[PDB]
Amino acid sequence: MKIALTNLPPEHGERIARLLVEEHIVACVNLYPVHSIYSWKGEVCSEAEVTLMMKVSTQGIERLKQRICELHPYELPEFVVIEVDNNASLREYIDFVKGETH
Amino acid sequence: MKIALTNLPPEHGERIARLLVEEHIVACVNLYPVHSIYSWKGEVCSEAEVTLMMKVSTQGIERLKQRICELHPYELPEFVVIEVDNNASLREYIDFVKGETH
Amino acid sequence: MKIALTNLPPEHGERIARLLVEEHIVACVNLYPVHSIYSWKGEVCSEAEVTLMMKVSTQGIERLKQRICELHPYELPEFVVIEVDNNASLREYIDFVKGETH
Amino acid sequence: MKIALTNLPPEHGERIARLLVEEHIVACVNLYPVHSIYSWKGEVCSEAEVTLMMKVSTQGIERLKQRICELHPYELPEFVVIEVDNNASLREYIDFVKGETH
Amino acid sequence: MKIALTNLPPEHGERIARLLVEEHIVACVNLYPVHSIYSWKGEVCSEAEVTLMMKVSTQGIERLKQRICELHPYELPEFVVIEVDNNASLREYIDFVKGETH
Amino acid sequence: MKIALTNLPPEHGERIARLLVEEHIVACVNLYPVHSIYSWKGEVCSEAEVTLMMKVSTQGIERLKQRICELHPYELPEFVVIEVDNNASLREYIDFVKGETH
Repeated sequence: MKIALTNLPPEHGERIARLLVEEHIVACVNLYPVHSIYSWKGEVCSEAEVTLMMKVSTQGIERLKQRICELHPYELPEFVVIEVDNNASLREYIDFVKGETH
Repeated sequence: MKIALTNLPPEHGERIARLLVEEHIVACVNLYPVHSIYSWKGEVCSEAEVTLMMKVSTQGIERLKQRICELHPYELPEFVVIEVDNNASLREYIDFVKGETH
Repeated sequence: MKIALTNLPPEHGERIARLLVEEHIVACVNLYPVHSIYSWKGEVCSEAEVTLMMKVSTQGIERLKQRICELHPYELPEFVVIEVDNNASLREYIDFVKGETH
Repeated sequence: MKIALTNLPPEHGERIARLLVEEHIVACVNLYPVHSIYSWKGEVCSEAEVTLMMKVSTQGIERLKQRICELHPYELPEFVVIEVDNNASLREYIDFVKGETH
Repeated sequence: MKIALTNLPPEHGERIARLLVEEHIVACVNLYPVHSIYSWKGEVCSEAEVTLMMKVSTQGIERLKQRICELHPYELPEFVVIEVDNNASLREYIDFVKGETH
Repeated sequence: MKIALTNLPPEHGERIARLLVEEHIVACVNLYPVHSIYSWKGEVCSEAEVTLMMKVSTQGIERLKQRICELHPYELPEFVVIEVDNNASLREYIDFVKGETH
C-alpha cells in the first residue's frame, strides 16, 4: 500500500474524498484543515485548504492519480505519494486496504 | 527512525498516546483530529477520529506495533509505518528519538 | 522532491513558514495545529505546537535543514524528512516544487 | 447583529455555508471541525461535524433560521442564537454585517 | 437552554465530555482543540487544551457547574455561561436539549 | 467578564494574542484555526483565519476594543462581544479574569 496526499479548497475536499471511497478507488481517507503558504507565478499565496490523506493499494495508485486529476478544480493539483514500509506495518491492515481498493 | 500512524476514536487517542510515551515505546506523539471516510463490510463509514503521528527508532517499531494492537479498541486497527530519510533528517533529532525509545 | 516536517510553538510556526516560502527555500507549506506529547530529560511533556509540512526539491533539502536550524527556537528542533515516491506522484507537481525551490 | 450556530456533517457544512453567503443571508461564516458527543434515542452518539459560526443582522435571523431548516440534512437541526452586545462590539463591523444581509 | 464553556487538557477533555453526556447533565458537547495563552502567577502560559462547548437546559446549569467543579483537574477551572436567545433559536432544538437534560 | 471575538490572518493571530495577554488587556485567549467565507465588495471570499476567543473583564472591554483596532491588519476588523451570564458562570473564574485585566 501507499499513502497519497492532495490539498483541496474546503468546498471540494469532502465531496471528492467521499467519491473516491464510494467508487472504491481508495480504502480510507482522513481529512483535516490546513493553512497553505506557497509560491505561485511570482507571489506568496496563503489559502484555507483541506488535506486528504488517502490509503490505497500500491497498484491502485495510477487510477487514483487519474481520478484526482479529473475531479480536481486546480490547473496544477497536488498529488504526492508517500511510500509505506509495508512489512513493518500491520499485515491485516494492508490486506484490508488492498481488499477495498477494487 | 520511522514515523508510525494509527487512528483512534477521540476517547482513546490521548490516553493511548500518553501511555506510549510513559512506557518509552515512542519518543514523541503528535495528535490532531481528523474526519475519516472508509469502506467497511460493504458500507461508507464517516467518523470522528484522532491521528497519532508517532516518532520511534527503527528497531522499536515491532514493539510499538505489538503494543498498539494490545491497546487499540478496533477489531482491525490502522498501523501504517512511514520510512524516514534518516540521513537528510537532523542527525541529533534521530539520536534523540533513538535515546528515548527504550 | 521530498516532504520535511518540523514542529514549532504556534508563536513562530507561521512566521517561519512564511520566511521559507519568501526566501524560496520551500515551494509550499501546510500548517496545522497539533498536540505533542514527548519525553525530554526525564519528563513527559505536553505542548501546543504547529506542524509544518514542507514541500521541497530533493536537492534543496540540505539548505532547508540549515535554515530551520538557524531560525528554530528549540535547542534540539525536529527535522524529519520523508521520501516521496516521485514517479507515482504527479509529474507536473514535482516539476512545480523543483521550479519554486531556488 | 447576532451570532447563530449550527453543526453539520462535513459533507454539507461547506456547501451550505457557501450558499448562505452567496444568497446574502449571512455576511460571514466561520467553519471549524468539531467532535460532537450527544444523546439521541437512548444512544451516546459520537460524530464528526463542522460548526458554522454565522454572522447575521438582527432582522435577518428568521430568514436564516428558515433557510437553515430548509437546507439542513438532519430531522432536528441545531440552530442556536448567541446574544451579541451590540454597543460594546465595533460599530463598523456590525454595520458591515447589516449591509451584507438582506 | 444555555451554552456553557470550559477548557480542559486533552487527556481529560474527551473523558469528561463523555461522562456529562452519559449522566444526562448535558444534551450535547462539541469539542475542538485550542491553543490557550493565559496569564497565571506572573507567567505567560501557553497550553494545548480542548474546548468543550456544552448544551444544557437552563435549569440544568447549576448541576453542570457542580459536576464540572468535581471532575475538573485544575485548581481554578473555567466555567463560562454564554447567553442564548431562546426565542430566536429553534424551538425543537431547545426542547431536545431540555429533554436530554435531567 | 465578557467574551470578545476577532479573526485574524494566521501570520498575526498568534502574535497579537500574545501581546494582549502580556499587556494584561485580556486574562486569557483561545486560538483555533477557522475557514472564513464572507462577502466583501461583491466577491465571495474564502480565507484561512484564526479565531481569538478572548476573556476580559467588563470594564476592560473598551481598552481591548481600542487595542484590537490599533494592532489589527484589516481595514475593517472583526470585534464582537458575546454576552456572558456572570451569575451562572463560576465566580472564581470571573474573579481571576478580573484580576488579570487592567
